[PDB]
Amino acid sequence: AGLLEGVIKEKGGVPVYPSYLAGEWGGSGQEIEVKSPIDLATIAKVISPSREEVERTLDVLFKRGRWSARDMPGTERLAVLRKAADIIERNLDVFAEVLVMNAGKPKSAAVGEVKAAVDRLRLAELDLKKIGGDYIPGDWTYDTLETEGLVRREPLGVVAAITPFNYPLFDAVNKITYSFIYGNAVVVKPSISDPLPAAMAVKALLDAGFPPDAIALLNLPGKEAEKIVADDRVAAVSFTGSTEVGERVVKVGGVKQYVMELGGGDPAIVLEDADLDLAADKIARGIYSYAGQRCDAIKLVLAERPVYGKLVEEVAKRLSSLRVGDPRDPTVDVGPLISPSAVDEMMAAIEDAVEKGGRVLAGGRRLGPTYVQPTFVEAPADRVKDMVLYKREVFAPVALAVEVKDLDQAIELANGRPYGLDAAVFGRDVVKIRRAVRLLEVGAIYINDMPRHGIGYYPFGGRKKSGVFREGIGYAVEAVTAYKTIVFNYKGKGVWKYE
Amino acid sequence: AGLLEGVIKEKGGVPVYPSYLAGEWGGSGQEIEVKSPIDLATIAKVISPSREEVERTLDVLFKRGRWSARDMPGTERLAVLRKAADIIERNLDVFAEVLVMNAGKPKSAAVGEVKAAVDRLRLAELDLKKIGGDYIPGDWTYDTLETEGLVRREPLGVVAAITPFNYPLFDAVNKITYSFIYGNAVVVKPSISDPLPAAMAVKALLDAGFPPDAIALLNLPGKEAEKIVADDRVAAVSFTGSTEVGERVVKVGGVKQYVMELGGGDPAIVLEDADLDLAADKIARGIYSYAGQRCDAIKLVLAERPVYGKLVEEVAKRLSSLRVGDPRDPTVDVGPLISPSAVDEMMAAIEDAVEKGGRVLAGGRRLGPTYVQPTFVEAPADRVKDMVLYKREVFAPVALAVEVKDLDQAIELANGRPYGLDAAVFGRDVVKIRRAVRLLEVGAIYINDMPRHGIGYYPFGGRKKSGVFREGIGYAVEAVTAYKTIVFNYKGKGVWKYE
Amino acid sequence: AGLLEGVIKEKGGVPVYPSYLAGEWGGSGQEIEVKSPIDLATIAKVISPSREEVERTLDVLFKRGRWSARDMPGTERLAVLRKAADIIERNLDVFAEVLVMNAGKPKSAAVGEVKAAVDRLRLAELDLKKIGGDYIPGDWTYDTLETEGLVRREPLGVVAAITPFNYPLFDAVNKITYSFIYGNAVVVKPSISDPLPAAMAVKALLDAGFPPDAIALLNLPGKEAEKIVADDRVAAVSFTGSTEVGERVVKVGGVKQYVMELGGGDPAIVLEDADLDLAADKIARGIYSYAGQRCDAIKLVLAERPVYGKLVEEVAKRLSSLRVGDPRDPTVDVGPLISPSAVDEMMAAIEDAVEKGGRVLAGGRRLGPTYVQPTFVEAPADRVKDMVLYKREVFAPVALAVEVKDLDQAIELANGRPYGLDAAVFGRDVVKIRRAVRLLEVGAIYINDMPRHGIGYYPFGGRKKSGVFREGIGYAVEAVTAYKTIVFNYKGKGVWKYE
Amino acid sequence: AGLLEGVIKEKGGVPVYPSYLAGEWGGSGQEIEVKSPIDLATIAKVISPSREEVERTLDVLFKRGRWSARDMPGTERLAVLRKAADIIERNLDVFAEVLVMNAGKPKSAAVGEVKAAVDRLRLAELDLKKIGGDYIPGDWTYDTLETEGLVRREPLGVVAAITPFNYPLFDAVNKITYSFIYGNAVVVKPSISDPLPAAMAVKALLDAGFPPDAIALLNLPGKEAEKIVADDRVAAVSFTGSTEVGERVVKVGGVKQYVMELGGGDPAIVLEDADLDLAADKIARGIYSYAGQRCDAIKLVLAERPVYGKLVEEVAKRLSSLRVGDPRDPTVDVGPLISPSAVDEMMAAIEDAVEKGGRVLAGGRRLGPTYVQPTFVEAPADRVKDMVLYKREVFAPVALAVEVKDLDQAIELANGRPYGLDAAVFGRDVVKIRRAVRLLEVGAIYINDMPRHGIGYYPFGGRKKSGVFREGIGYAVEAVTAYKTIVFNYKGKGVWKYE
Ligand SMILES: NC(=O)c1ccc[n+]([C@@H]2O[C@H](COP(=O)([O-])OP(=O)(O)OC[C@H]3O[C@@H](n4cnc5c(N)ncnc54)[C@H](OP(=O)(O)O)[C@@H]3O)[C@@H](O)[C@H]2O)c1
Ligand code: NA
Ligand code: NA
Ligand code: NA
Ligand code: NA
Repeated sequence: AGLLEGVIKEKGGVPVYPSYLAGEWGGSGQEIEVKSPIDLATIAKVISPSREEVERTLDVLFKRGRWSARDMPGTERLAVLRKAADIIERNLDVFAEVLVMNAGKPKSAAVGEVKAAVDRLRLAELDLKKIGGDYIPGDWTYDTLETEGLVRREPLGVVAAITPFNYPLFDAVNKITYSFIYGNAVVVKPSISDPLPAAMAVKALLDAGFPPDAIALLNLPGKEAEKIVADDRVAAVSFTGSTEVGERVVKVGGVKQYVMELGGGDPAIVLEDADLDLAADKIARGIYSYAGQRCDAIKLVLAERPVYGKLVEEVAKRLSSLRVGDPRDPTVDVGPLISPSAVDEMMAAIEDAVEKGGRVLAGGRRLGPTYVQPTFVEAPADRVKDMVLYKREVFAPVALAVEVKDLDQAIELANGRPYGLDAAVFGRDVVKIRRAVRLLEVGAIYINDMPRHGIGYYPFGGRKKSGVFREGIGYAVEAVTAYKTIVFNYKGKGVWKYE
Repeated sequence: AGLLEGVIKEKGGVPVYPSYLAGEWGGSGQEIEVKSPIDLATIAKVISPSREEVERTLDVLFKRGRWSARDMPGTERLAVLRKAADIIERNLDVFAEVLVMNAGKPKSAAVGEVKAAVDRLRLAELDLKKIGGDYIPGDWTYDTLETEGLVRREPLGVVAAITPFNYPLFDAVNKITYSFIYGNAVVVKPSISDPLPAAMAVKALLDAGFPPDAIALLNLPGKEAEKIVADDRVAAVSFTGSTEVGERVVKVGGVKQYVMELGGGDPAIVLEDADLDLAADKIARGIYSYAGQRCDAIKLVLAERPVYGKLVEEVAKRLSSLRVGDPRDPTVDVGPLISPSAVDEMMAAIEDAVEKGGRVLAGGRRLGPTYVQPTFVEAPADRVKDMVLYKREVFAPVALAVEVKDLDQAIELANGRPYGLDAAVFGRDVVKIRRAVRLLEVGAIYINDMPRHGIGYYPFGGRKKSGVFREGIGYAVEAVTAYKTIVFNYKGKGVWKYE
Repeated sequence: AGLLEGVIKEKGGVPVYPSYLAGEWGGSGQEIEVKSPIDLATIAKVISPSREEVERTLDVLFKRGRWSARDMPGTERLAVLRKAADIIERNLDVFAEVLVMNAGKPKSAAVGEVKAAVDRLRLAELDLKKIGGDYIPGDWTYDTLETEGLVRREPLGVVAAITPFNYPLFDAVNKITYSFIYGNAVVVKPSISDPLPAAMAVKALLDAGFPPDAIALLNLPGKEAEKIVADDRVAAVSFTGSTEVGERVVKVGGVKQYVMELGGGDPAIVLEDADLDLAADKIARGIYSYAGQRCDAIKLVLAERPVYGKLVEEVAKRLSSLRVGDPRDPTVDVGPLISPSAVDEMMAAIEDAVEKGGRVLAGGRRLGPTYVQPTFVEAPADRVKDMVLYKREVFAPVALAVEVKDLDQAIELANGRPYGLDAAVFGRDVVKIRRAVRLLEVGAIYINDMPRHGIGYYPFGGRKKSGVFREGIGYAVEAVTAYKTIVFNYKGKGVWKYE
Repeated sequence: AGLLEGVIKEKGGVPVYPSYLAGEWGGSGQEIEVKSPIDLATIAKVISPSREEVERTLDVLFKRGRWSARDMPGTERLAVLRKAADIIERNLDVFAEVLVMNAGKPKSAAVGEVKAAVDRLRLAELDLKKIGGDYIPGDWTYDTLETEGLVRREPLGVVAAITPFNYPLFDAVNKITYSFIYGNAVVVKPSISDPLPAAMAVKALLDAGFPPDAIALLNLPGKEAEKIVADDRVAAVSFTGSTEVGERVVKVGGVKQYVMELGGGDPAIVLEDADLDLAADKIARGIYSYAGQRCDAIKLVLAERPVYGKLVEEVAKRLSSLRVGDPRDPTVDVGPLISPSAVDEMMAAIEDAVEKGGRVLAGGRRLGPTYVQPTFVEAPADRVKDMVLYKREVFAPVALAVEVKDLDQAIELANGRPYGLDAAVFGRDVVKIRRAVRLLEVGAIYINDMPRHGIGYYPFGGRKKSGVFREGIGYAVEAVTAYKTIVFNYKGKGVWKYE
C-alpha cells in the first residue's frame, strides 16, 4: 500500500502480493492465502514462484546479483541502507499495521519492531568494526622466514535468508543488512504464514537503490524452499527457526556456511540477593511478550528458596493483571498466537505439567481458537524434568517456576533442557554470577535483565539444540563472509637480511 | 614400537594396533589389515571398536572428557603439547619410518611431516593470539544505554577429527592441537588406510599427560564413522577429505560446527614478468610432491603467451629428471600412490585428456600397480574445460598446462574448476597481482611460491567445492569454539549519569 | 557571519572575533589583528583571553567539561557531530570564503577542506572500530590461574588541541572530533595567524549541541599557549606543527599523552617501471598544492636513471603551466604563501641550492611579498645532502629533483633527510616496492599516488623529526584515551576447578 | 660470579662490575660504590662509562644495534630469550643472593623476582598476540575508493630502559624483553643504587646470544643519564621511577615515544560485603611486601563503617606479628629500606600524621638506620587529606586507614591523592564494583585482591601523577613500536569496477 502501489494486485477483493524475482515482481506459481491470527480471516494472498522462476531467480542472483552487490562500493551500500531506513521510518504506521494484522503483534510491539528494523539499517556503519583484515609477519617460524601474509574477508556470494514468523520484519531486514553490507546478494524466504512485512521491506530497499538483481523474495511454503537451500549457487544459509527445520535445512544443504538460530526457550535464575521488583517485572515481561512467541522468551524460572515465594508471587500478579484480546487495541497487553494449533499444544503442555505434579499459578484459560492467558506453572524440581514444558519449547506465553536450594541446582536445572540460547541471572554477588556465567551452556547470559536480542548490538545465538554461530552487529560477518589468505614469498629477494 | 611397546599386540606375526577408547587401548570389533603402497603387503592390523565401544567411548568423552580437557588450565595444556612434541621428536626415525612404510611417503617428506607435527605442537602458544574476548560498551545506542557486553570464546565440547590418508600424522596432530588447546575433548578417526601414525601420536600425547578420558582414537572404516558424526554429543566436526565424503558428513551430522577442508587441486598462474626459474622449480615441485597426493598440489598451470614455452619446457625437464620407485631409498624423489585404483584413475584421466586434444609433455608411463611417472599434459584452452583432469581432482602427480592470452583468461580458466582451495601466481606487477588476488575464488593465494599449507602459520581452507571455514594457527579457534555473550544491565543503577 | 551573528563584534569597521571560554564567547586580553596573505590587509581581530580567563577556562573544562563530555552518551555525541556536519555543510560557501581569504587557499582547496571537515564529522561512526576493550582469560600462567582481566579505554579528560595555519579548519575539526567522540573535553588553540575558521567550526559545534562547558577556543599567540600545555589539568596534547615548536611543547608539558604530527616534507621515488604520466601528475600536484604549504608536500623527487629525464621533464612542464595569483579567482592554481617571510626563506633556499650545484628546472621567480612560482630544483646526488632544501623543510612550493642509480640509493637519499612523515613510491614491481616499504623510515608510504592524509581514513604520523604517534579514524583513540585494566580474583572461589 | 667470571674485576677486595658498552664490558669513568641496605657496607663497585664511551655506545646501538636486533628474525629472538631464561634459572640462587644483599629483599621475594624474570623471558611468545597489523579496505569512503591500506608495527630503534631500585632484576628484564622481542636495540640504565642484578641479567642475555652490539648497560648516576635520554638516537624511553624524575626525563628528552610508570601508592577499598579475612590478609601483605618499596603497595585503606573495625583490627594484628631484621634469614618477613633517608622520611610522615589527628594502630618504631616496623596509621576523613602520608608517596611500609560512610566517599577519598596507578576493591556486589571501576581514576583496579603487577600478564600503568602509557605482555608493544601505514592506489587500474 503506497510503498507497494504498483506491486500489489487487488484480485477478487484480496490484495495479492507477488514474489520479487531479482529484477521484477511476479510469480506464476500457486497463490497462497495469508491469514490473520486476530480473526483467522484471509487478509491477502502471495504468489509463489514456479520451479522455473526459482531456478531463473537463482541464476540471476548468482550470475549478476553477486557482482551488483559486490561491485557497489560499501559507501554506496551504506547509503542504500540508510535510505531504506528513511523510507520505512516514514511508512512506520503502515509497517506496524501490517505487523499487528498479519502477525497479531500488539501495536507497541509492532512499532518497536519497525523501529528495530530502521535502527538496524542505520547502524550498518557499526558492522564495519569487524571488517578489516589481518597482516601476519612471517619471521616467527623458520619455515616462513622472508614470507608474509594478509588475511581478508570476502563475501560468499548468494546468502539464503530463511526467516521465522515471530519477527517477520526485523529478521528479514537484519539478515539482508548484514548479508548486503559485506557485498552479498540475498534470497529472502519468509514464513509463508506472514510474508507481507518482508515484501514491504524489500520494496523499501529496492526504492532505496538496492541493486535490483541482487535481492529476491520468494513466497515458498516450507519444503518448497529446500530447492533453494540445496542449490550450489547458495553459498550460505542464515536460518532462524525451529531446531527440527534447522536440522532438515543442513541435511538438505550439505557443506555450506551456516548460521542457525534455533531458539528454544530461556531459563531465568534468581539468586537470593536479587532485586525482586526488577526480577519479577523483567521475568513477567520475558514470559508474555508477543504471547511468548519470542525465541528469547522465559520458559523456566529458577529461584533460590529465600526469594522463591515473593518472586513467584509477584510474577503471578503481573501475569494475571494483563489484558488479552485483539492487538489493534493499544489497550491489550497480549494479542493472539499465530495459529489455533499453537494454543492446542500449549493447553496440552499445561495438562501434562499438571498431571506430573505441576500447579498453575496464573492463567491456564484458553480464550478462543488463537487466544490464551499468559500461564505460569509451578513444578517441583524432582518432577519438572519430565514435563513437556521443560523438555520442549512450547511457543506460547507459558513458563514453569521451580524452587531450588542453591546456585548449583539452578544451574543444573537450567542446563537440563536440550536448548542453550540465552539464560538470565538476577543477583548481585560477583562470584555466584561468574560461576553461573561459566557453567550455563548458552550463547548469551543476561545479568539483571530479561533476555532481549534487540537489534543484535550484542551478538547472540545458540548452544546445544539452539543452533550454531552468532548474529549481531559486526559478528554476523563470520556467517556471510569467507576469509581469503594471500601469502607473499620474498625468500632470497633481499627485502629482509635473515629475518 | 617402543612408544607403543605395551599397546601393540603381535598376533600371528603382524603387529595389531588397537583403538584408544578414551581411557584404555582395546577394541573388540572386526580386525582390519593395513597395507603398504610400497608392496601391497599387510604391515599391521588395527582393531576397530564395536558399536558398544563406540557408544561407550562417546559417553566418556562427553561426560568426562569435556571436563578433563576444560578443567586442565591452558598453561598445563601447553605443557602437555610441548612434552608430546619432545616425545615425537626423540622418536622421529620411528615416526618417519611408519610414514614411509604406511603411506609410501618419501623419506624426506616423512621426516618433514614429523617435524611439522612437532612444530605445530610447540607453537600452540601462538594459537593464543586469537583467544581473548571483546568488551562492548553499551552507550552507542539508546536502547543499550547503561548496558555493557562481554563476548568470550568457550570450547564446544567434543570435536570429531576425521583425517585423510595423505597426511596421517600431521592432520591428526593439528586437529588435536587446536581442538585441545582451547579446552575440547577429541575423537580422532584416521583413514583406515594408514591409521598407524595417529595411534603413535595419540600415544605420545597420552604419555605427555593428555587427559586420558579426553581423547579417543577409533579405527573405523568409512561409513562406520557416520555413527560418530551423527551423534549429538559431537559438537563439532573437523573434516579434511574429499568433497563427496564431506557432503555426506554434513548430511549425516546436521546442525553442528564444521570445518570442511575438501581439497581439489590448485591452479598456478604465470605472468609474463615472472621469474621463470623460480616458477618452474616451484610448479614442478607443486605437481609431484608426495606423488601429487597433496590437497594443495598444482593440477593446472596457466601461463601467458610470452613465457608459456620456456615455463612448460622447464617444468617438463624437471618432472622428467625425477627418480621414481620405493620411498625407503633416500634416492627416490617419488614413491607410490596409496592404491592401484588411484593410478588407474590417473591413467584414465590422461587418456581422456589426450582424446580431447591433450598432449603429454612429460611422464605418462605407469610403472606398476602403485607406481607412475609425474605427468604433465598440455591442453588447448578451448578444450581443457571438458577434460577430466580439469573438471575433477585426479589425486596423483598430474597437471595440465594451458597457454593463455592474458591475466583475465588465466583467471577465468583458474576459476573454471569446481574447486577453490588455493591458487598460485608468479609475477611481479602489483596491479596484475592485486587483480588476481581479488578475482581468484580461493581460500588462499600464494604469490611467487607454490601452494604449501605447512603447519598453518597462515590460515587456509576452501571456497566452492573445496569446503568451508579455515584451519590455521589462531584461526582454527573459530571451528572448535563457540562465543558466549554476557550482557550486564546497570539501567538506573547509578554507574553512569545518562551515558 | 550568520553562524556567528551574535558572536562577532564590528568594532571600528573590522569584525572582532572573541575567544570561546567554555561557556561564553568573550575575552578581555589584548586584541590581535588577523591578516590575509592575499593583500597583507587586516580582515579581522581576535580577542585573546587574559591569564585570569585562561585559568578560569581550564578550571571549567577540568571540573565540568570532562564530565559533560563523558556523561553525554556516545550515541548523543555522534548526533552532535552529525548536526555540526550539517551546519557546516549548509554554510559551506561562508566557510570556504574565510579559508580563501584568511589562509590564501585557492577556492577549490578551501572547498575541499570544508568538505573534509564535514566528512570527518559524519564518519565519527567509523572511529568506533577501535573502541571495544579486551578480555584476558587468566589460566595461561600459573600465577594468574582463577584470575581474569578486562582492559578498557577511558577518556583522559582535557585534551589540548594545538593547530597549524595550513589547515585551520580541518585540523581543528579533526582533533575535536576524535577527542570528543571518546568522551574528552577540548581546548582548541588555533594558529593566531588564521584563527577564524576554528571560531566558525566551534560555533557550528556549539549550535549542534556540543556540551558548552566541554570546549574552549583560545586565541593565544605562540608562547602564550605554553600556559595551557604546562597545566596539569591538561592530560593530553594533540599538536600538529613544526618540529621546533613540538619540542618546546613537550619540554613545557612534561609527562603527558602526546600526538606530535611535526611534518617536514616528503620524498617521492620513481622506479623505472612507473607509469610516468601518473607519477609526473601526482608529483607536480604534490609539490604545488596550497603553495606547498602541506606537511605532506613533496620536497624531494628521486628517480632511477632510465625515467629521470622524462619524469623531471613532465613535472617541469606541469609546474610551469600553473596560474599563480589571487585565490579568489577560481582560475588560479596557486595562491599566496602565508607570509612574506615564508617566501624570503624559499628564495634563500633556492639560492643556496644553486650555489651548491643546483639548477632550477621550473619557477624561481618571486611575484610579490607573498607570491612565488612553484619551483623545481635539480641537484646532483653528491651535493644535494648539504642543500638547505634537503636538510630542512622549506614550507613553500619547492622540491629538489635527484637522479639515482637504483632503489638502494633512492632509499638512502630518501632516508637522509631528518624527517620521516610520508614517502611516495611509483612503480609496479612487488619486490622493489616491498623493499622500499621496509626500508623507508616514515610513518606512511603511498604506493602509486602522492602523499595525501585526507581525513585520516588511513592513519598517519611521523618518524624521526616528524614526530610521534598517529592520527586517523580509529587510531587517534590511542592519543586521547588511557587504558583501564580491571583484574578479577576468583582464586579458591569455585568458579574454575584447577583451570 | 660464575656467570660473570671473566667480567668482574676484584680490585682491592671489592668486586668491580664494569658497564657493558654494546660490544665489550668496560668503562673508564669514575668508579662508584654499591652498598647493601642490610649493613650499609660496600659490597661492590660499578664502573661508570666516560662521556666518550656513552657517546660511542649510543653510536654503536644506533648504527649497528638497531639492525642486529631487527635483522635477527623473531624466531631467533625468542630462542635467545628462552636461553637467557634457562641461564638465569640455573643460576637462581646466585641471582637471588645478590637481590637479598644488594636490595635488602627478603629471600622469598628475591626468589620470586628471579622467577618473575625467568617467566617473563619464557612468555615472550605471548607478546605476539599484539604483533599483527591491520588491513583497511578503501571503499567505505568515496575519496578512498579503489585504494587500500596496510597498517604495520615497526620497531623504533634504540629504546632507553631506565629502571628503579625496587625491582632491579625484573624491570630490567621486562623492558629488555618487550623492547627486544619487537626488534629494538636497548640501553639499560639501572639505579646506581643496586645495578648488580641488571649486569647479571645482561650477561645471561649475552651468553644466550643476544646481539652483542644491540644492548648496553650503563652505570650512570642520576643526571648523568640525561645525556642518554636527550639524545636523538634514542627513539623511546621506558621509564619506571618517581614522578619527579619522570618529569625531568620528558623535559630533557622532548618529543619521543614514552612509557612512564611513575608509581605513587595505591588505595584499597573495602565494601561492607567483603570477605574480611581475604581483605585483611591481602591488604596487610599489600602494605608490607618488600618493606612497602613497591609502586603497587597499599598506602591508604578505606573501609565502610560496618566492617572498618574488624578489618583495621585484623590488618593491625597481621602487621604486628611480622618479623623484621636481616633478609638473609628466611625467618624474616621484612628486610631493610634501601637507605636511612627513606626511613627518616617515613618517621617524619608518621609524626605529621599524628600531629594532624592521626593514630598509629601498628608499628611506628624505627629499629635502626635502615630498619622500621610496618606502620598502620588511622586517620579521620576530615583531616587525612592534608597528611603527608596521603598527599605524597612515602616509599616505606606505611599506610593510612580511614573509615568512610559509603562507596562515594571511599571513591572520592581514593581519587583525592595525586596518583592513579592501581586501586583495590574488596566486595561482592556487581553494581557497587562496577561504579568503583568506572569512577576510580587509576590505570588498574584489582577486585578482591591486592594490587600486584606480577610479570604484566595484565597491563598496568598510571593515570594522573602515576604517569602515562602501559606495560604488559602484548601491550608494551605500543611503547617501543611505531606504526607504518602503506596506502596502495589502484584508481582506474581495473582491480575493482566502481567499488
Ligand atoms: N582441503 C584441505 O586442506 C585438504 C588437505 C588434505 C587432503 N584433502 C583432500 O582429501 C582427500 C584426501 O584423501 P582421502 O582419499 O583419504 O579422501 P577421503 O576418503 O574423502 O577421506 C575421508 C576421511 O573420512 C572418512 N570417511 C569416509 N567415508 C566416511 C563417511 N561416510 N562418514 C564419515 N567418515 C568417512 C575416511 O575414512 P576411510 O579411510 O575409512 O575411508 C577418511 O578418514 C583428497 O581429495 C584431498 O584433496 C584436502
Ligand atoms: Na550441497
Ligand atoms: Na544432527
Ligand atoms: Na607537566
Ligand atoms: Na629531544
